[PDB]
Amino acid sequence: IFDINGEYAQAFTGIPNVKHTILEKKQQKGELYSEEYYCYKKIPYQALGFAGLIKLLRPSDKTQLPALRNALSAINRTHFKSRNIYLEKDDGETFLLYDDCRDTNQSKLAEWLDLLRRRRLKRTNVWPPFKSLATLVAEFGCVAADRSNGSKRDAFGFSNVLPLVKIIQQLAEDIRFKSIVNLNGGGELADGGTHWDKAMSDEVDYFFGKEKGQENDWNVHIVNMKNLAQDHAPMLLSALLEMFAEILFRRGQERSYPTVLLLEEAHHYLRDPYAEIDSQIKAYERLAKEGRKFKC
Amino acid sequence: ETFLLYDDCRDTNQSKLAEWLDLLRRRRLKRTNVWPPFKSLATLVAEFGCSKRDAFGFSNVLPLVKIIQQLAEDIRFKSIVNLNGGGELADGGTHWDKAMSDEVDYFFGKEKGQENDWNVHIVNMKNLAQDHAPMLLSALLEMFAEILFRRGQERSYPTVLLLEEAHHYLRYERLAKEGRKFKCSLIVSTQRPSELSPTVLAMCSNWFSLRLTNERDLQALRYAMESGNEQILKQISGLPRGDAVAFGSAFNLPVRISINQARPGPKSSDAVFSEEW
Amino acid sequence: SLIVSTQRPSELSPTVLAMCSNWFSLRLTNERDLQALRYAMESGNEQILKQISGLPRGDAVAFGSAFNLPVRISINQARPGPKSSDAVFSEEWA
Repeated sequence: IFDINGEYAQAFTGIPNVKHTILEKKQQKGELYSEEYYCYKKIPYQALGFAGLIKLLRPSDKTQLPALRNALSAINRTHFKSRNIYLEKDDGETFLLYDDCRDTNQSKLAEWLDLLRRRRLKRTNVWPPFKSLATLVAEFGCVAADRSNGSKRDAFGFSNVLPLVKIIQQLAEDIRFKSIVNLNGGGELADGGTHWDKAMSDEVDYFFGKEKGQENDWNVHIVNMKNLAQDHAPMLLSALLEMFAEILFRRGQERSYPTVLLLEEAHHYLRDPYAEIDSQIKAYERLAKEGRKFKC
Repeated sequence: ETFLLYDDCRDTNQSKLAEWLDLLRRRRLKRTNVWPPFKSLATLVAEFGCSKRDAFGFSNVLPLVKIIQQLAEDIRFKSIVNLNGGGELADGGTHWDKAMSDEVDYFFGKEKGQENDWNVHIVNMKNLAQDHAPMLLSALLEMFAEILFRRGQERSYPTVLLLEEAHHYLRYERLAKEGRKFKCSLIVSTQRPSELSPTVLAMCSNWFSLRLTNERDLQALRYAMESGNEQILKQISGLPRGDAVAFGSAFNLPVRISINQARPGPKSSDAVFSEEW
Repeated sequence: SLIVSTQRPSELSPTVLAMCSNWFSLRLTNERDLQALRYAMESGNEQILKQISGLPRGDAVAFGSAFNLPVRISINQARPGPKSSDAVFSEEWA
C-alpha cells in the first residue's frame, strides 16, 4: 500500500505478521500490536536517476545540454579534491596551484578525454559530495582554449550561465527537502569488476524484494508521511515508477513475484498540472502495460 | 587530407572547415562501403548547426538532438532496433531499393516465380512496447505498400493477412485502398470499434459482431452499413458467448450462427494463484 | 450534359443532385442515403419507395419529367457487357 495522507494507521491495529514503516529489530507472535512502534527510512539524492536528474536540471538554454551531459558523464574518471583544482600528471611530478581561477596546463583536456574513452584510467571509489556536481557544472563552459600558443577569455558565456548556476545552486540550498536525506554513508563494495550489477542489485533486493525460492523478512511495505511538498512530492512519487518499470522489464519471465498495489489519490500526483514534460506519461503507461504481463 | 568530426562542439581549424562543408555540399568526397551508426546523423546535425559565430543560431536545434540523446540509450527501444551498422554497401545510387527489397522479400513472402520454404509466417511480439509499436508497424505497412506498387499485378501472388487487436496499429492509409488493386486481403479483429478508422470500416464487405454493449460502439457501426438490415441490431446487446451475427455477401439472409470449437485451442495462459504456492 | 454514377448519395455535393431532372434508384439499405434521396423526392409517391429498400437484383424505379408515370422497370442484359473481372483466388491456388 502506497499511502499519501496519514489516516489509515488508526484502524490497522492488531494484525499478525505485518511489517510496518513510516516514511533491524523484528517482533513476532506473543506480543501485542500497538502504536508508537514506528521506523524511519531515508532516500539519497543519487536514487533519483540519470533521467530524473536531467529532468530536474531542465536544460532549455542554448548549449547547456552538452555541458550537463559531459559533466554527468565525467564522474567515474575525474580527479578532484575538496579545494585543490589541479591536473594530475602522468609522469609523477606535481605543480601545485591555488584557489584562484587561472588558466594553467588545461590543454590536456583532449588527452584526458581520449584516455577516459580508452578506459585505462584510475577510477574513483568514494561517495561523491553533492557540491562536486555543481563544481563540475561550473567548471565546463567558462574556459575556451585557443588553437595554438594563446588563450581567450569570454564573459558572455559566464553571463549566460549565471542564471544557470543560480537556478541550480539556490534551489539546492533549501531546508524543506533537507530533512529527508541521510548522509551517514559507510556502505560496502563488492569486487570482481561487475560492480555495476551490484549498484542496482542492492536496492532491487532490499527495497523491492527477492525472487522465488529465497527468503525475505518483510511481507507488507507501508509508505506514509505527513510532510507534503506542493511542487516536489509528485515528482518524487512518480520518480519511483520509472525505476520500478525498469526493474520489472529487466526481471523477465524467469523471475516475477506477485504484487498488489494500493496507490491512492492518483490525480494529485499521477498527472502534475504545472509540468509540461510528458516523460512520466509513458512511464506509468509502460508500468500499466507491465502489470498485465505478470502477476501485478 | 584527414579530418575528424568531434562530439563536444569542438572548434578546431575553422578556416579550412568552410572548404570541407562546401565539398560535402557538392559531394566531392570518397564513397563509404560500410553503414555508419544511427548517431552519425546526430553528429552531422551538430556540425551543421553552425568571421564570427553566434550561439543564438545554434540554439535552435537543441530539441531534436536532446530527444535523440535521451531516446537512443533506452534498453526498451534498443531491444528492438539493430544499431550495429557497418553493413556492406553496393556501388551506385540504388542502395535504398536493395535494403528495402531484402527485408520485404524475407518478411512478407517472395516475388512470383520463386519457390518458398514456408507457407505460414507466425510472428510473436509480446514484449514490444506499445509506445513505439504503432509508428514502426505503420512504417512497415506503408513500406510494404510502396514496394507492392512497383510490383504490379503481373508479378504478384495472392496474400492473406490476419491482424488481432488491429485498432492499436491500424492508424500510412493506402494499403487498404490498394489491396483490391494489388491482390491483397485483410481481417480486422478488435474490441473497441469506435477507435477504428472511419474509412477502413466502410470498405469492409462482411461483418461479424459478437456481444457489444457500449452505445458509442454500436452508434458508429450503425453509421457504416452497406448491405445489412435493421432487424438484427436488437440481438447484439444480448449475444451469448460463442454466438455471432453475420450479414454480407455470403448469406441470403442474416444468420445467427453458433461457432464450432477448433481443437487445439490457442495459447490461453491463466495465472493460477494457488498452484504457485 | 452529365451522368452521375455513385453509391453514396451523402458523398455527393447537395446542389448537383437537385439539378438532375430525372432520377433512378436501385436497392439501398443505408437509411442515411435513403433520407438524403427523400430530401429530393417527388411528393405523393410512397408505395414505390418501399420497393427501393427491397428492390431485388437488377430492378430500377423510374420517376421524373421524361416518363408518363413511375414504373418498376426490369432492365435487360446487353451483350457484350463490361469487363466484370472479379478476380477469383481459387483458380490461382489450384
